[PDB]
Amino acid sequence: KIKNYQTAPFDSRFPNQNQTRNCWQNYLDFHRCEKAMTAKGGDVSVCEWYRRVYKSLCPISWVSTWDDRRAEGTFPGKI
Amino acid sequence: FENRVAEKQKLFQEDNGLPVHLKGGATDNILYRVTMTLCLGGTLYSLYCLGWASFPHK
Amino acid sequence: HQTHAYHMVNPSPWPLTGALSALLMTSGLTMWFHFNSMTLLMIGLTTNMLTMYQWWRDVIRESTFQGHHTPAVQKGLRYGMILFIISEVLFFTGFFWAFYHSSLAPTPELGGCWPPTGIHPLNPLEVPLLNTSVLLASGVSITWAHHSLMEGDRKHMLQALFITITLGVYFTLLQASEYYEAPFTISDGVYGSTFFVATGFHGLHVIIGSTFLIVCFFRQLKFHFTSNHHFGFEAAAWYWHFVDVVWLFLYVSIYWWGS
Amino acid sequence: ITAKPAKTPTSPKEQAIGLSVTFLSFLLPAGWVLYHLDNYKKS
Amino acid sequence: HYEEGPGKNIPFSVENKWRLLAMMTLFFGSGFAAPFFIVRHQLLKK
Amino acid sequence: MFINRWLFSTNHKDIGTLYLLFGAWAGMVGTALSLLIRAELGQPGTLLGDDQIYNVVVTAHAFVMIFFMVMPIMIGGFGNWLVPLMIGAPDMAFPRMNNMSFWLLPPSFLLLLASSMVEAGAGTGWTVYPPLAGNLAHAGASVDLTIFSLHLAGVSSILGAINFITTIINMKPPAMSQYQTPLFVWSVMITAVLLLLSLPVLAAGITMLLTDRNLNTTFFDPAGGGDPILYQHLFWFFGHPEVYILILPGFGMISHIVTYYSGKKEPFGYMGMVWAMMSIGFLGFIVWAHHMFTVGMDVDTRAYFTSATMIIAIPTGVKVFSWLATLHGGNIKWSPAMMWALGFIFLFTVGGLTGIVLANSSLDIVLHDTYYVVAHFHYVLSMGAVFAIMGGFVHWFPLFSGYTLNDTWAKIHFAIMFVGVNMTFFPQHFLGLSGMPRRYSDYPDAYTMWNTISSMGSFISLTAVMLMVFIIWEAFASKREVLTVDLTTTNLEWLNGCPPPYHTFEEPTYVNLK
Amino acid sequence: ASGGGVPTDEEQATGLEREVMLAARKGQDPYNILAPKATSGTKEDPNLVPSITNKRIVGCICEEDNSTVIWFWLHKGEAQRCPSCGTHYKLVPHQLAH
Amino acid sequence: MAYPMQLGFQDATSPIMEELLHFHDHTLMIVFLISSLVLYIISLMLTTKLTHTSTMDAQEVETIWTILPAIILILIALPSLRILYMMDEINNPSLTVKTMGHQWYWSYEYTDYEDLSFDSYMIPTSELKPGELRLLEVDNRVVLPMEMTIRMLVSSEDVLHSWAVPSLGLKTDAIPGRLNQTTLMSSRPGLYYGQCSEICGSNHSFMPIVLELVPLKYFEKWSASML
Amino acid sequence: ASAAKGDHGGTGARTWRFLTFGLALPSVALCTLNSWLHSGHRERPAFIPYHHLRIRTKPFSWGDGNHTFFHNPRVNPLPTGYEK
Ligand SMILES: CCCCCCCCCCCCCCCCCC(=O)OCC(COC(=O)CCCCCCCCCCCCCCCCC)OC(=O)CCCCCCCCCCCCCCCCC
Ligand code: HEA
Ligand code: HEA
Ligand SMILES: CCCCC/C=C\C/C=C\C/C=C\C/C=C\CCCC(=O)O[C@H](COC(=O)CCCCCCCCCCCCCCCCC)COP(=O)(O)OCCN
Ligand SMILES: CCCCC/C=C\C/C=C\C/C=C\C/C=C\CCCC(=O)O[C@H](COC(=O)CCCCCCCCCCCCCCCCC)COP(=O)(O)OCCN
Ligand SMILES: CCCCC/C=C/C/C=C\CCCCCCCC(=O)O[C@H](COC(=O)CCCCCCCCCCCCCCC)COP(=O)(O)OCC[N+](C)(C)C
Ligand SMILES: CCCCCC/C=C\CCCCCCCCCC(=O)O[C@H](COC(=O)CCCCCCCCCCCCCCC)COP(=O)(O)OC[C@@H](O)CO
Ligand SMILES: CCCCCC/C=C\CCCCCCCCCC(=O)O[C@H](COC(=O)CCCCCCCCCCCCCCC)COP(=O)(O)OC[C@@H](O)CO
Ligand SMILES: CCCCCC/C=C\CCCCCCCCCC(=O)O[C@H](COC(=O)CCCCCCCCCCCCCCC)COP(=O)(O)OC[C@@H](O)CO
Ligand SMILES: CCCCCCCCCCOC1OC(CO)[C@@H](O[C@H]2OC(CO)[C@@H](O)[C@H](O)[C@@H]2O)[C@@H](O)[C@H]1O
Ligand SMILES: CCCCCCCCCCO[C@H]1O[C@H](CO)[C@@H](O[C@H]2O[C@@H](CO)[C@@H](O)[C@H](O)[C@@H]2O)[C@@H](O)[C@H]1O
Ligand SMILES: C[C@H](CCC(=O)O)[C@H]1CC[C@H]2[C@@H]3[C@H](O)C[C@@H]4C[C@H](O)CC[C@]4(C)[C@H]3C[C@H](O)[C@]12C
Ligand SMILES: C[C@H](CCC(=O)O)[C@H]1CC[C@H]2[C@@H]3[C@H](O)C[C@@H]4C[C@H](O)CC[C@]4(C)[C@H]3C[C@H](O)[C@]12C
Ligand code: CUA
Ligand SMILES: [Cu+2]
Ligand SMILES: [Mg+2]
Ligand code: NA
Ligand SMILES: [Zn+2]
Ligand SMILES: [Zn+2]
Repeated sequence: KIKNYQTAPFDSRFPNQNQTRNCWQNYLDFHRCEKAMTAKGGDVSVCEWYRRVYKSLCPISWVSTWDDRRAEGTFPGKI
Repeated sequence: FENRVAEKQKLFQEDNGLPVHLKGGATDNILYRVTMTLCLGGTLYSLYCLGWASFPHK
Repeated sequence: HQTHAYHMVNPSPWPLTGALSALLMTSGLTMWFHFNSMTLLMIGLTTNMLTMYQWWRDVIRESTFQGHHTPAVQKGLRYGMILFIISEVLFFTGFFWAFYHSSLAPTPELGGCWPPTGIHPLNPLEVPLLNTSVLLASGVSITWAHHSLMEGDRKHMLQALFITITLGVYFTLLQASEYYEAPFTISDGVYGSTFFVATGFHGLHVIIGSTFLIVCFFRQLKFHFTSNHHFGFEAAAWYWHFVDVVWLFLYVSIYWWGS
Repeated sequence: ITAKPAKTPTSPKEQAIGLSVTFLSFLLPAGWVLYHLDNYKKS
Repeated sequence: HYEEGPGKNIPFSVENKWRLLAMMTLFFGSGFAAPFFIVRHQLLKK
Repeated sequence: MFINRWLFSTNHKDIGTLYLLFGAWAGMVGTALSLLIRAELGQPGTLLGDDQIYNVVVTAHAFVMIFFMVMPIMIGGFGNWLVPLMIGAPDMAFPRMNNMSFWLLPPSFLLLLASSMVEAGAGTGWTVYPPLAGNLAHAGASVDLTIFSLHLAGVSSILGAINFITTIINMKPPAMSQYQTPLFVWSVMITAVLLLLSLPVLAAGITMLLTDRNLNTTFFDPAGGGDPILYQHLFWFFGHPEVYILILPGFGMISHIVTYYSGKKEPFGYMGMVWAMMSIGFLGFIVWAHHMFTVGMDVDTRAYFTSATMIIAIPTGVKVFSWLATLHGGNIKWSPAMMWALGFIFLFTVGGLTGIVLANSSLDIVLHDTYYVVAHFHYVLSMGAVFAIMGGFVHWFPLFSGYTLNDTWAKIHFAIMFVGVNMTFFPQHFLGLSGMPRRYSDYPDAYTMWNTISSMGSFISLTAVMLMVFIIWEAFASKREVLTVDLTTTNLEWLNGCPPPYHTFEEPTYVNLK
Repeated sequence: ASGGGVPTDEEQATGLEREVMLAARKGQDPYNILAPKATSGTKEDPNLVPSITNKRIVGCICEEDNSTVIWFWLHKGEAQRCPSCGTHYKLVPHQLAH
Repeated sequence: MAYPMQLGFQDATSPIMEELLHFHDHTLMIVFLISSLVLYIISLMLTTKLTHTSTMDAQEVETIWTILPAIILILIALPSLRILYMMDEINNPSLTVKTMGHQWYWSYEYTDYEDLSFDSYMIPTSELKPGELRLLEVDNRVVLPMEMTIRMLVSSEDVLHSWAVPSLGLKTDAIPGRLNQTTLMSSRPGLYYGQCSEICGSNHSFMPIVLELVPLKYFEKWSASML
Repeated sequence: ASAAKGDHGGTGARTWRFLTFGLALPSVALCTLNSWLHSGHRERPAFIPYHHLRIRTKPFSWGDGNHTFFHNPRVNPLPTGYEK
């Protein structure tokens, strides 16, 4: 639905060689959206786009480390 | 306190051929020997430590 | 006989003892950091102190007692001190560069923000402001001391210089207490890293500056300084102002803007 | 530049000696270590 | 005061050209050999 | 008397002599290290069978050549010997502190040798980049001893810079303005200013690496919010000025040698030469990021650094053409020193030009960390620095010692060296263009020919070094004492005889203001 | 508000510093701190070069703003001329310290 | 890859590398002209008995040898920056692949749709199959679709490394905690080699990169079977 | 700026002493008042084992290798939390 995604497109907010923040941003967004939807009684499928983008750009060890930290309660980012 | 610089000027200008670091007297000698002994001994000791650390103790 | 105004120094053992003490201190830090022992470090620190004491003692003998500091020699020492202070400024610059690099682009590990998540900065309006008023005040008292010396007033020079030193000691004690009270440590990421290394090196410079001022205080008590010739005091005061300015930048950057 | 005649002239024989000794002081120690390289690698 | 003039403003002696050759040989030779022996040292540790 | 004179010295000539001695010895160590590098690359496969050792050799080679050979010789040796003499000063401003700048070097060198002796050495590259240089990838004392070596070398140079700038500013005859001092004196002062400003930043950076390794700081550790790239900036901010520091005193000596053997009383366009060196020094502080074109920098930042870097070619060109204009119309004396100077002009230009190729970030993407960079700096720095040092050494040896060298032997030495360095480094351009990485102990088979030829050329240069030692021995062995020196009216350092007395200019020169 | 107790240079300067100070007071320059002013430099009006010995190195800046200084030993006796501009210099030997 | 006795750059595989070759030809001619001119002038200054040793005026010729070099540098900078910005243009890739450097091998991740990832080690010399390249072959190659714009993201999980493929004009440092981006686009099918380009320790010389460029269709099948 | 005072006819020892006792020291007294007022120990925050804090890549060359140089038991938790 409005998808049919190949890869994360060019994001004018992160136009340079260092894409660390682009990955980070999309990871945060997906989890913030997933929280809001799971909370207020809604569907996580709206958070799809962010999941796809961060999946595409973020190294598996980063996502894995961040996931472990959110579970442990030590994720430094605001979700 | 009183100004005794003139006395010190006389002592340090006395023509005895002594280099400034020893011109104060016997104490300069002692302090110098202490300093130089610690420096040289400490350096030997550092070489020994290098020798010790150069080889593995598995 | 020479017919130029420059100083031909007697052959001296201090450059060698100084160089060796540098070897003992660096060797010593390595021994301490890796082979758990402080023996070398202790000897190094001791010979270093002995070298500095004897070397500067000799400079006082050469000038106050022997009269080797003609206007030309003094002018040279002025350039030397200015250049030394410049190199110190550049040293701190590297630390300020590290601070701004870290704080202006907070990485995801910090929570992507500054201060990092989990970091509760000191209130810049409490002891850090007190520290600022203390150093600024010592900058005023040292200027009073300088003018008293030039005006030939021994009592007031000693009075003003004493106040300056007391203030430096006060800053040091306050900073020591702040270090102990701080909820963050040097191991608390890049925040603790930049904070302690920058203010730590600054604190070291305050201790050095205070020591330099104490040396001047005692040389003053001994009447070494004339109302017109007192380079040791001038260098100590320039160095003191340098210490004062670095603090202002640390205060504005790390304590205030970085909070 | 002008100079006086050598005070202690070094004859061609003397130069051959100096040159040979000089070359040998560089070549022998290094050559020895390089020669025994395999004896060091696995021992 | 110190000795001045050719061969006197140096920390080594040039009184005898053969003793000098031996000095120079040890001096420059020791410097040149050092890396080879350090490499040997490192290979012989493991 | 021996200890008082050589251990407790307060004399600029004696201290310069110690520096020359120290530098010569260091050069032997550095050469040996370079030979081990080329031996490992001499044929496909492994020689040492231990790549960490190879990395340690490459690292030590650089440190020794830069900090213990070039700087001590140019600044400590020629600087101490010539600067006071060229301005008619009785000695340096701080004759006692000067002795400490020298004595800090042996301990500094000992720490470097200690780092290679303990553990598995520091196989980090002379850039010492973390995390490779950190406490996990390089656990143990090695990297810490290397950092300490650099601190001591740093203090020695910073104090030396303070001494040179003060001496040059404060101790000229009352009538002599800064625009009446020789170009070598100008070259030393500018070099000293670069040292004074750059070394403290290096010190800050390596101290942060030290704390990251031992005090749990995280300046360069991402886990604590640090950044390895920060280290690179701090390193290279000192690093680029450093390469200009290595060549500036060389530019100064080349100006004197070219003027002298062209039979000229002065260099062409004196003020343009002063301007050129100051511009180079200035620009040398705003181009450092050209050593980081592949770290992932913004395109605008890369365009700026490409542009700022190329501008340096303008002042440098003024110097090259001025040296040629100094030769113009001269009664050329084909002495060994002149040969070294002419080789310098050519080789330096070649290296400088490849530096201009590298300045273009687009091309640097492909050339970075390849042998093209190694070829570039071995021409500008290696040959440039070494040729200027050899030229100055043969030109002033009679002044320092009072003895003459055998000119024919000296020309033979130059010939061998010229062949050796070009055979060693020219083929490395090919290796780089075709993609061979730097810091490699072995290489894909296609690179075999050029690596073989390069390593052979490295042996020719070894033959030249051994010959040089012999040539110095022969001079001291024969004892041909100097009588007359031409052009003393425009070369003040020769005016007090060879060698000049312990104390010179006890009665200063007389110079009218008019 | 005010008082004394600090020595002056006149009361406490010693050694070479004191000598330079006293000489400066008399308008003399025994330690060569000042750049001497040139005469017309003719055969009849030569630049007088003080010396404590029988020869002294002279540096001649032939024309104002010249970057090249011409150096040469000036010997006791008949006036010598700068090898470059020909201006005359004559050595006037010793004394300084009474 | 490089072949025996190669003097210049490996043949261009991408349009950008082709662009660099022409730019390098342009720059190199200037380098040859200037260095030979300097060598020539040295020989010209040294081959005459005629002399002129009196003071020579400089404020005239210095204009020439200041303006000329300035012009030459602008003549180099123009095409250099055109290429620089050209490389930077927004391309919008059809695929994103990540590579992580390690001591001492590279790992790859194609996580656009499936979670595909694998390690890529150098084939030891002792295990090379006949006709294979020493120090350059790897067990698992980086299969990629030819004639497509691909976004490569580079990072590392330990020390610094650098991902390079000379034939494509690529070299991007692999820095831990950072995600560097570069774009890859091969004009032809084939095998393209590169080597770790940032000193990373003992085995810096032994962690190559091998790209396998095939048509999209083959790329897809490969993806599937690599699950 | 020009401050809000005046003098300048001649800056001497008297003037600088006036500034020391009339402006500088009083400023220090005020800040000392303000500081030894706003002090009072602030309630230490809950411990969270954040990975970017309490860094330990190599043990400290003192004590048990796990305590910072100016460790305060009251406010500095170890990597495993506050002390007993
Ligand atoms: C030592 C090994 C040599 C191997 C030679 C080539 C074999 C070719 C086979 C077969 C040849 C034909 C088939 C292959 C063509 C490939 C074209 C290519 O892809 O093209 C690019 C290639 C090849 O470029 C060439 O087209 C080769 C150019 C070679 C120039 C050599 C000058 C040599 C002078 C003396 C000998 C060398 C040592 C001293 C060098 C001294 C410094 C130059 O790569 C380069 O860019 C290399 C150079 C890098 C930059 C150096 C800049 C300054 C150089 C010289 C100034 C001298 C001026 C005075 C004139 C010279 C005065 C001395
Ligand atoms: C003596 C030391 C020295 C000097 C003087 C220079 C001078 C220059 N260097 Fe070099 N350089 C090094 C030592 C030196 N370098 C070292 C050690 C490294 C590598 C360090 C490492 O990684 O370990 C390096 C690395 C290096 C890089 C990084 C490459 C990489 O890692 O990918 C770059 C980038 O631009 C560069 C550029 C230049 C330039 C443009 C000059 C210019 O200053 C040159 C200017 C001179 C000329 C151009 C020739 C004379 C001019 C004329 C005849 C006029 C007419 C010319 C034109 C119109 C072009 N250098
Ligand atoms: C001044 C600097 C200098 C000098 C002179 C040299 C000289 C030489 N270097 Fe270089 N080298 C470096 C600085 C220098 N180098 C640096 C900075 C690096 C990079 C390290 C890194 O990657 O981290 C390097 C790297 C390096 C490499 C690349 C290593 C790799 O990537 O794996 C190679 C390979 O061939 C090499 C070879 C040589 C050779 C064969 C010589 C010489 O043998 C050439 C001939 C020159 C001489 C033999 C000098 C003789 C001088 C004297 C003996 C003094 C005499 C004294 C008096 C007269 C007073 N060097
Ligand atoms: C009171 C204010 C004045 C500060 C200095 C006073 C005492 C400390 C001893 C030496 C300090 C001198 C310079 C600074 C060097 C490192 C930073 C130290 C600043 C400091 O003192 O930071 C402390 C860390 O101590 C630590 O690790 C310190 C560990 C002590 C060992 C010192 C490490 C030696 C390394 C020195 C490097 C030398 C290189 C200098 C080169 C100069 C140029 C060539 C902070 O304490 P904490 O418990 O983490 O947090 C507080 C929580 N309650
Ligand atoms: C735990 C904290 C630690 C404390 C801080 C640490 C260090 C500080 C150290 C030392 C300084 C303190 C006192 C100095 C002691 C004696 C000075 C003796 C000379 C003297 O008495 O000087 C007098 C003035 O001093 C005087 O009031 C002395 C002046 C004291 C000034 C400060 C008092 C403030 C009072 C309240 C006013 C605040 C209002 C603010 C107004 C706005 C400001 C613009 C002037 O006299 P005279 O007749 O012209 O001189 C003849 C020769 N002596
Ligand atoms: C990117 C590469 C850049 C390429 C560089 C291009 C190089 C420039 C080429 C030519 C420059 C032309 C300058 C013209 C000056 C005339 C030369 C002359 O002849 O020199 C003097 C002029 O003084 C003077 O300019 C002083 C003497 C001459 C001044 C200029 C000489 C130096 C020229 C450069 C030397 C070669 C190095 C070139 C660098 C590449 C002669 O003086 P007069 O005749 O008055 O007195 C003699 C007495 N009469 C009157 C009886 C004859
Ligand atoms: C000085 C007068 C000349 C003026 C010319 C200007 C040059 C320098 C001053 C400018 C400094 C402020 C600029 C900051 C603005 C950008 C903020 C920023 O964010 O820059 C940051 C670093 O700046 C930083 O530390 C910057 C740290 C400072 C680096 C400059 C080095 C010079 C210092 C030495 C000079 C000695 C002076 C003596 C002092 C009295 C990080 O880098 P980014 O690439 O963004 O990374 C973010 C990515 O995730 C996306 O790509
Ligand atoms: C716990 C404490 C230990 C910590 C370590 C450091 C400790 C103390 C350092 C303090 C420095 C004390 C310096 C005392 C110098 C006394 C000699 C002096 O002051 O000498 C004067 C000359 O100045 C001169 O050399 C001026 C000399 C300049 C010296 C200043 C250098 C500062 C040293 C900093 C070192 C560390 C660097 C930072 C580390 C990262 C003598 O000339 P006048 O005064 O005109 O006298 C002549 C008249 O009497 C004639 O009438
Ligand atoms: C990891 C640990 C690293 C440790 C490295 C430590 C290195 C050495 C340690 C021992 C050094 C201390 C010994 C005392 C040195 C005093 C030098 C001094 O005071 O030198 C003076 C000159 O510099 C002047 O003035 C102005 C300059 C004053 C310089 C003071 C020396 C401080 C040394 C530290 C430098 C750090 C560099 C800072 C930048 C990061 C005096 O010159 P002299 O030639 O003596 O005399 C001339 C006579 O006419 C005097 O009558
Ligand atoms: C990069 C710098 C290196 C340059 C290359 C060196 C040039 C040649 C140096 C010659 O030195 C040697 O030659 C040997 C062989 O010719 C050795 O002898 C050895 O080999 C023998 C005979 O084969 C034996 O007689 C002895 O046991 C022996 O150790 C050897 O020790 C070594 O001194
Ligand atoms: C450029 C200028 C900078 C030069 C370098 C600065 C030198 C700093 C020296 C620090 O040395 C120390 O080290 C110790 C570690 O050995 C201490 O003892 C301690 O450490 C212990 C030993 O493990 C315990 O027994 C104790 O509780 C105690 O805290 C300690 O007090 C302190 O003096
Ligand atoms: C490289 C350095 C950042 C160092 C760091 O990351 O710590 C930064 C800080 C400020 C930057 C400069 C300033 O942003 C101003 C200029 C901006 C232009 O877009 C590029 C060049 C330009 C001159 C910059 C070059 C470079 O990116 C600088 C010098
Ligand atoms: C004005 C100054 C000193 C002149 C003097 O007092 O003798 C001279 C010295 C070097 C000259 C510079 C150099 O010759 C290089 C440049 C040459 C161009 O012809 C003009 C600008 C140019 C940048 C010059 C400007 C100016 O004439 C300078 C800066
Ligand atoms: Cu990985 Cu080099
Ligand atoms: Cu550079
Ligand atoms: Mg690199
Ligand atoms: Na090999
Ligand atoms: Zn004063
Ligand atoms: Zn004249």
